Amino acid sequence: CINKKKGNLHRKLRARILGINPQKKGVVMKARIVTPRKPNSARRPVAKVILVNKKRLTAHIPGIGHNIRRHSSVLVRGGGCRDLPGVRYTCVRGVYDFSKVLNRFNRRSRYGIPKPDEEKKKLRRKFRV
Amino acid sequence: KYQVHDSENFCVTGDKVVIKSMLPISTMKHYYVRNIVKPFPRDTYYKEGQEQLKKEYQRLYQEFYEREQQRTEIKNKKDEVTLKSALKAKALTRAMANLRKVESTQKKKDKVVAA
Amino acid sequence: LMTMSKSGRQFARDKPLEEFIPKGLEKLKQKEQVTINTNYKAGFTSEELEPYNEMVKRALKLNNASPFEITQFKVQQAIQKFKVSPRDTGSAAIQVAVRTEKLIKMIKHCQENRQDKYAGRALVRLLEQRRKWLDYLRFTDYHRYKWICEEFCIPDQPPLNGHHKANFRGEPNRQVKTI
RNA sequence: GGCAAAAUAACCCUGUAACUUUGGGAGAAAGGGGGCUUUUAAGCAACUGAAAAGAGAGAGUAGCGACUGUUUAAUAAAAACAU
RNA sequence: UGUUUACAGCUUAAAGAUUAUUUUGUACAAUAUUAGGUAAUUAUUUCUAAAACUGUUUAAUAAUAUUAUUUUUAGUAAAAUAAGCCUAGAUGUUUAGUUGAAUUUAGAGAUUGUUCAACCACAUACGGGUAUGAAAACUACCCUAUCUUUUUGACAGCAGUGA
RNA sequence: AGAAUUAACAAAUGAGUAAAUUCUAGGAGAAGCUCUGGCUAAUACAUGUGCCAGCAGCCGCGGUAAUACAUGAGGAGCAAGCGUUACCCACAUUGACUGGGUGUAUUAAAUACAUAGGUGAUUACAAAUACUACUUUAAAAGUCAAUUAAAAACCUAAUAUAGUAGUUUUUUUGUAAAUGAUAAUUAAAUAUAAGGAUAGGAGAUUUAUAGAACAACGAUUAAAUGUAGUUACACUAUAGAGCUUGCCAUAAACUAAGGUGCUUUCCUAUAUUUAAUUAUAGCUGAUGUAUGAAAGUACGGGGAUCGAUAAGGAUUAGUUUCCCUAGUAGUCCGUACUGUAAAAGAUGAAUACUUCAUGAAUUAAAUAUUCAGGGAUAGCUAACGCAAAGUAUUCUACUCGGGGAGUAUA
RNA sequence: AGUAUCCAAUCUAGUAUUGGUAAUUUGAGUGAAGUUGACACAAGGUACUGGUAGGGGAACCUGUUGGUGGAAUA
Ligand SMILES: [Mg+2]
Ligand SMILES: [Mg+2]
Ligand SMILES: [Mg+2]
Ligand SMILES: [Mg+2]
Ligand SMILES: [Mg+2]
Ligand SMILES: [Mg+2]
Ligand SMILES: [Mg+2]
Ligand SMILES: [Mg+2]
Ligand SMILES: [Mg+2]
Ligand SMILES: [Mg+2]
Ligand SMILES: [Mg+2]
Ligand SMILES: [Mg+2]
Ligand SMILES: [Mg+2]
Ligand SMILES: [Mg+2]
Ligand SMILES: [Mg+2]
Ligand SMILES: [Mg+2]
Ligand SMILES: [Mg+2]
Ligand SMILES: [Mg+2]
Ligand SMILES: [Mg+2]
Ligand SMILES: [Mg+2]
Ligand SMILES: [Mg+2]
Ligand SMILES: [Mg+2]
Ligand SMILES: [Mg+2]
Ligand SMILES: [Mg+2]
Ligand SMILES: [Mg+2]
Ligand SMILES: [Mg+2]
Ligand SMILES: [Mg+2]
Ligand SMILES: [Mg+2]
Ligand SMILES: [Mg+2]
Ligand SMILES: [Mg+2]
Ligand SMILES: [Mg+2]
Ligand SMILES: [Mg+2]
Ligand SMILES: [Mg+2]
Ligand SMILES: [Mg+2]
Ligand SMILES: [Mg+2]
Ligand SMILES: [Mg+2]
Ligand SMILES: [Mg+2]
Ligand SMILES: [Mg+2]
Ligand SMILES: [Mg+2]
Ligand SMILES: [Mg+2]
Ligand SMILES: [Mg+2]
Ligand SMILES: [Mg+2]
Ligand SMILES: [Mg+2]
Ligand SMILES: [Mg+2]
Ligand SMILES: [Mg+2]
Ligand SMILES: [Mg+2]
Ligand SMILES: [Mg+2]
Ligand SMILES: [Mg+2]
Ligand SMILES: [Mg+2]
Ligand SMILES: [Mg+2]
Ligand SMILES: [Mg+2]
Ligand SMILES: [Mg+2]
Ligand SMILES: [Mg+2]
Ligand SMILES: [Mg+2]
Ligand SMILES: [Mg+2]
Ligand SMILES: [Mg+2]
Repeated sequence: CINKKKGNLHRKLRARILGINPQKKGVVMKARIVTPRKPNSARRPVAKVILVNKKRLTAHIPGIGHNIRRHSSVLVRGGGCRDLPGVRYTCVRGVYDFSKVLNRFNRRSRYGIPKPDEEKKKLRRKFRV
Repeated sequence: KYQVHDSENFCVTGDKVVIKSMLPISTMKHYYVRNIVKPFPRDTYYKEGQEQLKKEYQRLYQEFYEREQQRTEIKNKKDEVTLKSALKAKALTRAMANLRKVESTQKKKDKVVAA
Repeated sequence: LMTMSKSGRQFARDKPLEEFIPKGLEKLKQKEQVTINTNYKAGFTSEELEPYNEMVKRALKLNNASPFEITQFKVQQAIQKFKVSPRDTGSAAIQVAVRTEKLIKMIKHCQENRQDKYAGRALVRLLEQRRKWLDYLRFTDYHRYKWICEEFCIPDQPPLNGHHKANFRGEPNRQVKTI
């Protein structure tokens, strides 16, 4: 292995473009749709990226509705979608130019939803417990 | 492998020997011999059984030093040595030929003076 | 095989060792013809043959013999010289002498029949095996090593290992590993 | 159209690429030197030094023809002719 | 030409502690899609230079008549002789600060070499060089070079700012 | 939660601070996050959606009947954290000292000699070492099983190295007025489809000459193309050429492999047995040396047979091709290169020991055993299968999923 | 003081070696319900295939040696 220069060189990395880092930021050029393989059938959204390191890329959009367009700053997760080819990475929500998924109040951590003002009843003890 | 200082030039190959550390008197010599533990036999009994060119030699030296020094200077010791060792055999078989003429010239007089 | 190679490794440019002194082969060939012209077969002597007729002698004479028989005389001719005890046949001094008489034949066989590839591999073994007994005999009876190499026109080149691993190798010294 | 002119210019030494039919290319290119002294000087040299004269400019890359050669005396010496 | 057992401070020599420098062995990553490398190079001897000089006797040394001899460092901007040295992954290329040790682990081991500590290295530059001192260049000093603001300066010192 | 006091790091001087003490109120006044198909603890509950929208760590859900999507309820677990990503370790015998595998599971490279190196026979004797107990060095910090059941701490053990005592229950190194496995040599005997060379024989095929005045022969599932019509084919006789080496022939034949077979002689080589001799010189083995089917390449020669390419004939077919006629290169020898394969026993080399049957062979009152696969079994193995692929010991090498790929590049 | 030697930075040129970039060209993997034909696994309808040589709409065909990772014939 050549992209990898630490640890077990014999191990093929699980995110090659993203590399050693845990995340990396980029900018969209264009959005797309990609079909899955034959056992399934759907239209899963995809979002190109150029990274700061000048590397082309594709990425996944988990949220139902999305704010994505051209010239949007995005942050990558590295995980991926399974059925799709070339989509072994995935974007992160609640960051520079995405939006919290909407009309949603479950699994509020993956999608970036903050906690609503109803469920919370008390403040943190640094001010007015 | 190491290189060792023997003062008397006393040891040969099979002689098994203790060696000890000394400060370096030269490069690659920081050991000397202390003692032979087991000897190995010698080649002394067999070793005991075992001139005009000096005017040939001393010329051939002076030939090349006059030529070489003008043509190519000291610059490299490799040139200083690879020449000489390779030039003498080129010189000696020519300098032997200078003396072989002597046996020829002296007799061609006697052959002409006698008859 | 063994080459001039002072390091642990064995290169292409390194040259093989010398089997004979300069003009060692021809001197030995001359010795044979002297034997071939004035000798009889191995087992027989001239004293036993003097009553018998010439027709019996010329048959036993070694001119008419085969090279496989020409050696048998030369071998026993050597055994009487280079033995340690009576009826000695296998000691080191003799074993080297046997290969020297073969090399005289293999070369003649290989210079002539060049395509006998199996023979070309056989030289490399004789030399190597000669090169071993030639060393083991230095180590044990050095004053017999020289009394052989003169007769058979052999050079006195010691081994580069220095007889290190056969002789008195022991207690090999202590050091420590770290990091 | 750098045509013409200018410049290079012989000898000795160091050194010398791609390509190659392994002969060559190649004099490749590039650079240096030539006196007097007394001592071999970690000495001198007061425009110009084989003192005047004389003798190659070099490299990179396409097209045609293999090469030496031959030819239209008196406008064409070449990719033509021959081999 | 007051006293140096009145106090402080300084000089000189010796004994010893400690420190600086110099020396060796082994350990010490991949790679042959790198195998020949080295040329004052390898060994001895000599010469030169610095180390306080001369003598007396003794010891010891080789011959033996008893005279002569007795040491260490550096230099190829000293020379000669003989030809060797490394190649038992020399050289060359790439990567990298080494270690105690940290994470993990039943144990061996594997991956990393952050915090602190030891040693080495750097202090704008793989740069050149000097004085003092027991020991230096780290905010020393001189020169060149790069960049920058004042002919200063280089925050890999703390805090802090930008990117 | 709130408030207050003191000790100690300075019995002169504190920046700042008790994992210390007392007092009052009041009586948990600090909770989120993930999940709900299986691995995985938790619902066959409800609605809509309909291979769409979407989940997804891995398997995989969704096609009108969705405990897997979205809505809602209920329910489970971890907890000042919960969850996701990236890298590392363990679980893994997933990199093999402890501790693997290599006949068939993309793993022994074609093969042998051999260097460095590793490794290794008997007895007797010395010496040293291991093992046991004590002791030396290996900075502190950090780790560490600290112990009289004790937190804010100072395990002295392990490992390595030098050294002492005990020499008894291990091993190493080496020497002997030494013994003497193995490997080798000599003499004798025996065997070899092992290799090269010299000489000579044999076989069919083919050409030519001669003879004889026949008209068709040869190919094919069949047919045509094609050969001849004055004998060509065919038969007989004589000679010559290139190639090849019948029955013997078989598992129990040989050799490192490739591979090899008519007879005679010389040289070379291997193996079996006894006696004598030398007395571990042996076994293994990167670098390296040497060999290496066939096709193919250059030069030269030779040139009968078979026979790529291309041509023709046909057929069936619509093409190309499998069949047929004729036949170039080549096929054979010499000099040299080339250096690959399913290079095979798909099984690295060597030693010791080991089953029953069937069977091959010496031939033994000098000397007693060797061999085979065409059977099965112990034992081993995933199974098929092997008398080694079994039990035991010594050395070397390869192996970190697949595609990309035995390819690119240099 | 200073002459003369030794030496560094910067600059010039070409060569050697290694990387970056490009008109243009080419290869591979992957996805999908495509067209043409039928190579392969059975004797795959002419047994497959390795090494090699030549030929060639494609998958492929033929010679020469080898192997079974092929059946079948008593
Ligand atoms: Mg001009
Ligand atoms: Mg002019
Ligand atoms: Mg020239
Ligand atoms: Mg030339
Ligand atoms: Mg010139
Ligand atoms: Mg030119
Ligand atoms: Mg010039
Ligand atoms: Mg002039
Ligand atoms: Mg000229
Ligand atoms: Mg001219
Ligand atoms: Mg052109
Ligand atoms: Mg043209
Ligand atoms: Mg011309
Ligand atoms: Mg011309
Ligand atoms: Mg004319
Ligand atoms: Mg004219
Ligand atoms: Mg003209
Ligand atoms: Mg013409
Ligand atoms: Mg451990
Ligand atoms: Mg560090
Ligand atoms: Mg830090
Ligand atoms: Mg610090
Ligand atoms: Mg800085
Ligand atoms: Mg300091
Ligand atoms: Mg700072
Ligand atoms: Mg106090
Ligand atoms: Mg209370
Ligand atoms: Mg369950
Ligand atoms: Mg429903
Ligand atoms: Mg492991
Ligand atoms: Mg094999
Ligand atoms: Mg092998
Ligand atoms: Mg050995
Ligand atoms: Mg410690
Ligand atoms: Mg006829
Ligand atoms: Mg063979
Ligand atoms: Mg051939
Ligand atoms: Mg020919
Ligand atoms: Mg087989
Ligand atoms: Mg075979
Ligand atoms: Mg194999
Ligand atoms: Mg087993
Ligand atoms: Mg197995
Ligand atoms: Mg069986
Ligand atoms: Mg058997
Ligand atoms: Mg096996
Ligand atoms: Mg792969
Ligand atoms: Mg493959
Ligand atoms: Mg190939
Ligand atoms: Mg290749
Ligand atoms: Mg290129
Ligand atoms: Mg391009
Ligand atoms: Mg088919
Ligand atoms: Mg077929
Ligand atoms: Mg085709
Ligand atoms: Mg099959």
